[PDB]
Amino acid sequence: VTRIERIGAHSHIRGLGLDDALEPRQASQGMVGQLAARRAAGVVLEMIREGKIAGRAVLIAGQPGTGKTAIAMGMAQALGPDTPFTAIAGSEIFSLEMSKTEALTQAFRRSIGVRIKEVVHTVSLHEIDVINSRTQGFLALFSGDTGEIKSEVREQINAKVAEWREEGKAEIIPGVLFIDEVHMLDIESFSFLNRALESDMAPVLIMATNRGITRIRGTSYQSPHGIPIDLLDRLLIVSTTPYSEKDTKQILRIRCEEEDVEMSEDAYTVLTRIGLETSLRYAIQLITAASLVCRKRKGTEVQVDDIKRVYSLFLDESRSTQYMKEYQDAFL
Amino acid sequence: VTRIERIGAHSHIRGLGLDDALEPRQASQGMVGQLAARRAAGVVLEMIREGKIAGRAVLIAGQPGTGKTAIAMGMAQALGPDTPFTAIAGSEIFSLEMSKTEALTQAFRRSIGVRIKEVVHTVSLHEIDVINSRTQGFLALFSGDTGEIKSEVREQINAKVAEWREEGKAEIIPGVLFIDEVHMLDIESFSFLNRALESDMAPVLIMATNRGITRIRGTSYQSPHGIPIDLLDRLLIVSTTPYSEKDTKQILRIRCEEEDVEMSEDAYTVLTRIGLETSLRYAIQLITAASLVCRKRKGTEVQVDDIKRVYSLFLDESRSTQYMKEYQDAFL
Amino acid sequence: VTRIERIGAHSHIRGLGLDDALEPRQASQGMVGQLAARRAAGVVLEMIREGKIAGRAVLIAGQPGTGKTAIAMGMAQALGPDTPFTAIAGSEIFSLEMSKTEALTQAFRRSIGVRIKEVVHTVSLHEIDVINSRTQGFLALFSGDTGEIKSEVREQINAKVAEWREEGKAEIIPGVLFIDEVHMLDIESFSFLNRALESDMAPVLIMATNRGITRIRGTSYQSPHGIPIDLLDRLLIVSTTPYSEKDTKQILRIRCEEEDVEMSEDAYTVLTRIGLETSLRYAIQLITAASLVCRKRKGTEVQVDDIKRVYSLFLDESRSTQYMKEYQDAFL
Amino acid sequence: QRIASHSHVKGLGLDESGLAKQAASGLVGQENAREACGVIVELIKSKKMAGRAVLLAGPPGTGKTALALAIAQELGSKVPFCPMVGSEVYSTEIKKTEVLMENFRRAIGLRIKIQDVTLHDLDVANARPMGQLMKPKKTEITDKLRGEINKVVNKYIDQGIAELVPGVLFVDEVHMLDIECFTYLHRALESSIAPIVIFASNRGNCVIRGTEDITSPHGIPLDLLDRVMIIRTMLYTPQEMKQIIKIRAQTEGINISEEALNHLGEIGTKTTLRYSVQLLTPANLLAKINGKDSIEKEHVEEISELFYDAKSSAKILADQQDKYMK
Amino acid sequence: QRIASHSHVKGLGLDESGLAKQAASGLVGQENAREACGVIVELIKSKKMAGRAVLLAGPPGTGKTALALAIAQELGSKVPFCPMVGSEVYSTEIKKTEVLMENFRRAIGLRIKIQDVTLHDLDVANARPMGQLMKPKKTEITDKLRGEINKVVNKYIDQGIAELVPGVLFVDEVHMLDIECFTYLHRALESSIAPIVIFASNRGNCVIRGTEDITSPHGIPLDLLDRVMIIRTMLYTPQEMKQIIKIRAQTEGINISEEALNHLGEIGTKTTLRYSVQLLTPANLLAKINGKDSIEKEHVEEISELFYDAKSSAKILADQQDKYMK
Amino acid sequence: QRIASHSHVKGLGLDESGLAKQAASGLVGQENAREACGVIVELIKSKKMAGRAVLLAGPPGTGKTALALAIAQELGSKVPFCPMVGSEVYSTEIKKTEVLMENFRRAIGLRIKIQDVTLHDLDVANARPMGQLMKPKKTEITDKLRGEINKVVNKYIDQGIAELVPGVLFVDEVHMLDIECFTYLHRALESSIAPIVIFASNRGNCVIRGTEDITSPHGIPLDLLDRVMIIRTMLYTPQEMKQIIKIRAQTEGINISEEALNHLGEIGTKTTLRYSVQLLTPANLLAKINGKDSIEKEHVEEISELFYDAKSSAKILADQQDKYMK
Ligand SMILES: Nc1ncnc2c1ncn2[C@@H]1O[C@H](COP(=O)(O)OP(=O)(O)OP(=O)(O)O)[C@@H](O)[C@H]1O
Ligand SMILES: Nc1ncnc2c1ncn2[C@@H]1O[C@H](COP(=O)(O)OP(=O)(O)OP(=O)(O)O)[C@@H](O)[C@H]1O
Ligand SMILES: [Mg+2]
Ligand SMILES: [Mg+2]
Ligand SMILES: [Mg+2]
Ligand SMILES: [Mg+2]
Repeated sequence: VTRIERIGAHSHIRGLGLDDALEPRQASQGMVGQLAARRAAGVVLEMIREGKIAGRAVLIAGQPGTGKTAIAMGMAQALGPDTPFTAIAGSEIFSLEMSKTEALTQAFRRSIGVRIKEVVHTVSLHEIDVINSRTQGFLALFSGDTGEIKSEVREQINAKVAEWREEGKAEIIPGVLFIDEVHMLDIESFSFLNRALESDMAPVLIMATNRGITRIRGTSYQSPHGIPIDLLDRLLIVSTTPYSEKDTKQILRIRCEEEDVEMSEDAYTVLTRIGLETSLRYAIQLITAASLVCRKRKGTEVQVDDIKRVYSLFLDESRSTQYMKEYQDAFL
Repeated sequence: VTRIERIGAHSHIRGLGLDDALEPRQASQGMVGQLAARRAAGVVLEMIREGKIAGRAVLIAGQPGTGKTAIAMGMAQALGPDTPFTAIAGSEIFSLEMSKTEALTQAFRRSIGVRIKEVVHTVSLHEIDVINSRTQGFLALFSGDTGEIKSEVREQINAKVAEWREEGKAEIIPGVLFIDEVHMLDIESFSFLNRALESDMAPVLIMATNRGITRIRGTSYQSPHGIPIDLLDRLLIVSTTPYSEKDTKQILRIRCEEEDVEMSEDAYTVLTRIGLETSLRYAIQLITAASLVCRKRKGTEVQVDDIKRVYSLFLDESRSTQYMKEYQDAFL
Repeated sequence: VTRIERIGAHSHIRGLGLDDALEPRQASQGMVGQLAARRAAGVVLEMIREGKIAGRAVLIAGQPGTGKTAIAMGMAQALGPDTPFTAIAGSEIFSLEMSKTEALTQAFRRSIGVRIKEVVHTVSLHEIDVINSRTQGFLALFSGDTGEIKSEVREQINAKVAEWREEGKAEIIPGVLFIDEVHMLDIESFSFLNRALESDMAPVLIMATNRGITRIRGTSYQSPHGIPIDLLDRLLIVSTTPYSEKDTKQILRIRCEEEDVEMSEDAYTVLTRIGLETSLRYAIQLITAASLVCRKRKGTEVQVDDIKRVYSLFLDESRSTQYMKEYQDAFL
Repeated sequence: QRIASHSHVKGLGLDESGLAKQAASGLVGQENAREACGVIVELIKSKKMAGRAVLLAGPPGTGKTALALAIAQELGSKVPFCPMVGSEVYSTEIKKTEVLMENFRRAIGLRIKIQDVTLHDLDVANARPMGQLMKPKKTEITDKLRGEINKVVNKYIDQGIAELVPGVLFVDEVHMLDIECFTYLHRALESSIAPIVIFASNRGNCVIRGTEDITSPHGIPLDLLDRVMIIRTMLYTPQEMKQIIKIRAQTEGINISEEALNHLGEIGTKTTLRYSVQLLTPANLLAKINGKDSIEKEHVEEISELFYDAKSSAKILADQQDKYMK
Repeated sequence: QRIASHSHVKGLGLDESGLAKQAASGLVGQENAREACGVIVELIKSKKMAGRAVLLAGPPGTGKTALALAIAQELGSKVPFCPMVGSEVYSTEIKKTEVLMENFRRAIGLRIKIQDVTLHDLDVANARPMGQLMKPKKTEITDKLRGEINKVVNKYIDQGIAELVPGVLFVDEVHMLDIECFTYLHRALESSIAPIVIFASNRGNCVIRGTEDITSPHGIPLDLLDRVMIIRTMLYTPQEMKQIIKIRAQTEGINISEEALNHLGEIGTKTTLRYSVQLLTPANLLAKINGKDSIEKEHVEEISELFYDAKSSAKILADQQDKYMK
Repeated sequence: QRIASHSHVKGLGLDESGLAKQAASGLVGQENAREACGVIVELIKSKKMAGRAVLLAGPPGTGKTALALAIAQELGSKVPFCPMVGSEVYSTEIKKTEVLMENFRRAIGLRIKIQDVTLHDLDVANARPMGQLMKPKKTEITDKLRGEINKVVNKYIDQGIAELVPGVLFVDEVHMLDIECFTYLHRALESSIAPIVIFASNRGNCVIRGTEDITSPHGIPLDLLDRVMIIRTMLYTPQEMKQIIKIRAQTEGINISEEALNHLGEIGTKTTLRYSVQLLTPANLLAKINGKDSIEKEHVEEISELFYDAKSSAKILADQQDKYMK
């Protein structure tokens, strides 16, 4: 029966594929290659599990399709559900109901858990903020509609949670805020993030971006990764490299295993050649299309002919752009 | 007695002035000349009464003062009160309480009548949407403050009205949405109109503009009416031509008859010279002024001297631009 | 004990220091120099106390640190608490609650007192507007949740207040609206102010700015003072001059008396030289800094060494900019 | 009562033939614009036309607002007169076309046998309806309600209960409107129900607001300028300026000698008419201090030293530009 | 029942092997794109895959929306199909990513046993457990509520009480989305819960909305284009245009002679398919007014004279540029 | 319990005569700025002055926020210290000057005979009393209410019930404020009631936000720079950097050998102090993975190989510019 979770882009990722010494295995838990980036993610994961140092920031840099979000999903899987892992896109903080700094504060406080013993109840700081914002505030955790929570509420909740910590009534579970495509944040958001990371209550921030030396949003200044240098001084940068032929074929094998697709070895060679030629994601996208054509053919295994058929049917960006430029005056 | 409706700009227009074969008469129902556009308006008018084809779009292009709005009032007069005729300016969609697409959706839904038999009740689709949007939502039809009505409300009413049409309880009278000055719409509004016209519930969309090859609002692209080419492909364009000497005189005769002004034959000749020179609208504006000046001197028929007097008192745009230029650096 | 009011920037200012002929004394009521500007401010004060002429506008122009705000504070002090004196920065009208014209209307209405006898009440026109706009509108006077008050309420209150004035039930006390830094207003605000000053209910407007020929906000046009010429024609301009050596020394003496700081005459000479070199406000800040440093060494009179010490510790803008330019690579 | 800038203005000061007397009803000179405004007064009093518009165009300080307010005095308090500025359309609560439409409906009156109400009053009364303690926010009243109010008003007129009083909208500072507002005025001015409109503008060949460097004469697009009748106001001569300065002295209850009045007129030839008129009250106050009851040339001279005009101050800003702020 | 412009489209018209027939189910030509859309139909019908996107790219009038609606017809009414335009994300009440997220959740269905509801229905139901002068408003529903709704849906599926129906989101006019929306789509498409997405675009190399000057191939960023498969739609030959005009005449209940059909074919080849299709109903009305039960060539010629295509109108306006407004 | 970036900072580390010790209270070097901050501590402790402003200026990572927090530690928890970021003024609910006014009022304390409140607490308490369930929106509190609260607090102080505690508002990142906020700060700072204000900025000669490319020294207008005293912070030597790294290792509970400390000092001189401080905890975790409780050198080189500083990543991005997105 079909459950609500189906095969997504990162469904095959179950972890970082490291051993006890953090040394990455070549193929483990759905991850392939990226040995330095996965080792860095393991070190950051041990920092998160330690939970001592507050507000430590990390950037995953690299070209598109180099497993930045795959690494972030691996960290989220390896950490498990007990610790918070707040995942957002950079564009989500541009809210019509609250300011950007308020949205970033709520994202920060969602990532810090509070486990209160009595029966045990795990609650985030943002939930306690919304509950004590007003009498019926708990509806706002589901509906949104929180408004801009007063700073006095957050200070008295920080004081009360610290008193619970000293009493032994509550335990602080420091977690993770993951901001994918952080280059969509503007200069005001980065300036807020500079001082938000200095709090003792701040979580471990992880960010991802594929931008080069480009314009910072809300300014006219060029900067690496589309981020100001003041914020970049506060981070440790992790670089993800592009993949070789062997790593590409291994990723295509693992994605075929995830999608329950059987292919001949010649089909794997042709699809690896296509993936190197165009992009890894295009070659991954051709897998289920070739499988569907093989099923329509009443075949059992994807052949080279099915791969070439879906290659002809579905275009990647380069061939589509070239054919558009051939008929350029027709397009608006 | 003075009623709420008085002598406006188009009050003399009492239809399109066509025979049974849609051939325009030279002078009929307040309309004068412009035979190609009035004939085309008659064909579109017969399409609206047919009401079988959904989402038909027509643009009335032409120079200013060539009867684009006069034709649209001609269609509204000929169609009668039973069929809906929603008339809006292009700038009215820029609302504070609702988005542009919502404002265009409400204008589309207002132009589709529903005759419901209990005795007959006439209510548009927009009225049924607002009443079902919330408890005592019928206040919002008068006050505005509808908000953005949810998609599920309109989809449910679409199926409910389709159920009632199949049952024979309800009958759908599709009307007209006339957006005068449609160049004020931006690119997001025009893109919404591309798919709004493709719905089977859409009304007939008349539009009017006097723009040449001009910038589309919200972009930096030139386009033949300020309208994108993708929407213009979905349109049939009706061109109104400028008026000759005899058509200008006949228009001035009807406006004098509408305003109950007697003028000598020489006054019709000379005010016409002033008009073929300046504009048709300026010559029409001098009819009531010359009548008042003639009335002040206890005359009964507007003479040439009354026309020359108000010509001296009131400036058209071309002359007033000249006196401003000779007082350059006095004006801010 | 420590009260709410402490030692501010203009707390030494007690009035304008004029005799009964409106002739300024050289040093009186905390004011020094600016004889022409103080005499003009006295004439404006007599015009305000007269209360006959409505909607009078005055601009205080001059370089920064030349006592424009000091003259406004002196006028407010000499006027006394009975007459209204509304003081706002130009940036305060950019409200999310209300439009700019609404904010300027509320500022105008706050400056017109209405003394109502029954015991004697006193309320501004804005107070009566907010009370009559809503069933419990009186909370909006304190919270400022007024929204945009309807013009019907305001004209009805004008008629009612005029009826009270004729019957003798109320007395009108026209006050002053002081817009400091009026160059922050935009072109729409200035255009509203052009007709706001033409009403018989308007207060005496007073305006301050330190701008030269510069762009008007909301436009690309340059104008003197940042103000359009049309509004500048409606007002009288008061010019404040820069201070001489002895005027600067007298101002530093009065500020030392205000702060309960004792200094030697050599310290006074050195600080006057520093004030002429950099700015008056920098020297005034160094008074308090040198007094604290003298207190640290168990002293009782500020010496030249204390002045040199705090000159070393705290930089003016020019030295800070030069030292920045020597390390411009390090700065972002 | 407090003296305003247009308190002296009592009417157009025309004779029975509509020709303007040289000085009457507080106005002086400007005979062509005053004669044209008399025709517009007859247009409004006839109550036959709807939506006809005029534009007062000229340099600053040439009586555009005085002419518009002089028309209001001619009509009287029975006729509605709705003044507004162009910057009032930028409301935070409702869209700009609603603010124009609300002001248009304010200018059509209704005498119900006694109640004096506008069509806007009937709209807001019927738009609003138990928990009615929220902030009174304005709303974008629909054309459906305004259509229903028009039907009810016609029924009361036919029954003999109501009497329609078409009034005047006066949009001063019309250049402050943007291109969306100007295009909406095409529909509003073409309605059979709309009032007479009086625009006033002092710009010349400036960019229309809301466009991208689309310059038009005055500050108005050519589409709206085709729909209006422009009335031109001229500059005043020194003798006309002296007469205006004299009338403001009597309005403010100020005695001024002839030698002082000549000097103020000479000050009026330079600077502006507004600047010389503004010196009357400081000069009178300065005279009352000296122990005198009349202003003397020296009182005018001293006030001119104390208070600077716009051009004199601009010379200081130009010369001392490095000292002043950018 | 009223006839829309896509009413004739009944399906993709392929054969049992998946190859496209030349003319079937209302579609004509465009065989490669129809076969690719059939592969997408089998992808959607199989379930098993989340958040896979496909882009329909080609010039205007080449059946991109026709192919998307053909996919919708092939899937049937049981499978959800959520259409939207790119310009619908610009809501006054809620942020743009909320509008996208709500449409994405609308595209996922659930048959609870016979109740047809979407995840968005459950979200808005549980976000609003209200009137008395309190208007309902769209709100920025949090990830927490959607997480609990996902857990409750999985619990109901585990009990055999509910059946998941992953549907389709069709975002036409995807160029109208801005850079923030396109960046949010990276997270939305990477989910294991997301539906199959169909984009449509007619833009050439043009600036992405919301960016300063970043040009891109379809008006879409390259990062999102890397995440989608591209189906190309090509221009129609005159014979294919004639077949489409014939199908539209049949669907509109219009008789047309073969001479008139050939003339409409040359007109469509000369101007556009949409213009020649639009000429059918006016020609039928003219023929009926003239007493004829079928369109002849003279009716098409008269209608072409009466109504202008966009390029002829552009020629007229270029010739008379000074007399038209700028 | 958790270790923050400034948790080692405990005070300014000055001797009894006010001179800064070389290393005391967690601070190292920066003696001139520490002595100036001590003078500002004496200024705040005097409670005589109101609205006096201080600007901390210098390149990044020179202890501007560290010095402000050291001043906060020197004052103690009795004195209110209101940290603020410049980008927090951009509120959806209230205008920017209201946000500034609320922070300024938050920085003034009041001990009532024993409960600690600020003027902002009394403001929000007296601004407002179904309202409990209605959404508590921020409101633009008027100066009438604040003046009434000032009179009530003065009456409380007269009776001996209350004691005023004037505090500090620390606006870090002040360059993020726009020109309207900077202009309002003139009126805010010139008030007789306002607290001491500390500003921090690291911008060079930069464009002020909200202006059309008006460049200014610290990203702050010259009008406000005239009103503030400027405290300059210096870049650190390698020895001061090694002392700071040793203090951070001690604060984070990390043992580090002298050879590893020297290598981290070279890395900090090569890249930045902040990056070198960030390398400590990963190196400690790596040593713990390798069965050790003290960082040796090879752990530091392995962490430097794993994690990139800003300059090296910028170098890679510049080399591979065509591959990365723009
Ligand atoms: N054929 C006609 N017969 C009678 N009156 C006409 C005719 N054409 C125009 N008029 C009148 O001339 C005036 C022209 O204004 P109208 O609104 O019709 O012009 P338009 O083409 O819409 O111009 P714009 O581009 O400025 O909106 C109106 O009084 C209209 O009633
Ligand atoms: N003099 C110092 N002594 C000890 N630690 C210091 C010193 N200066 C800075 N630090 C520490 O170095 C790190 C960076 O300093 P900090 O953030 O204060 O610098 P900044 O760039 O001036 O500040 P900001 O960007 O917050 O205005 C922080 O851990 C701070 O505690
Ligand atoms: Mg990614
Ligand atoms: Mg028109
Ligand atoms: Mg000042
Ligand atoms: Mg810092």
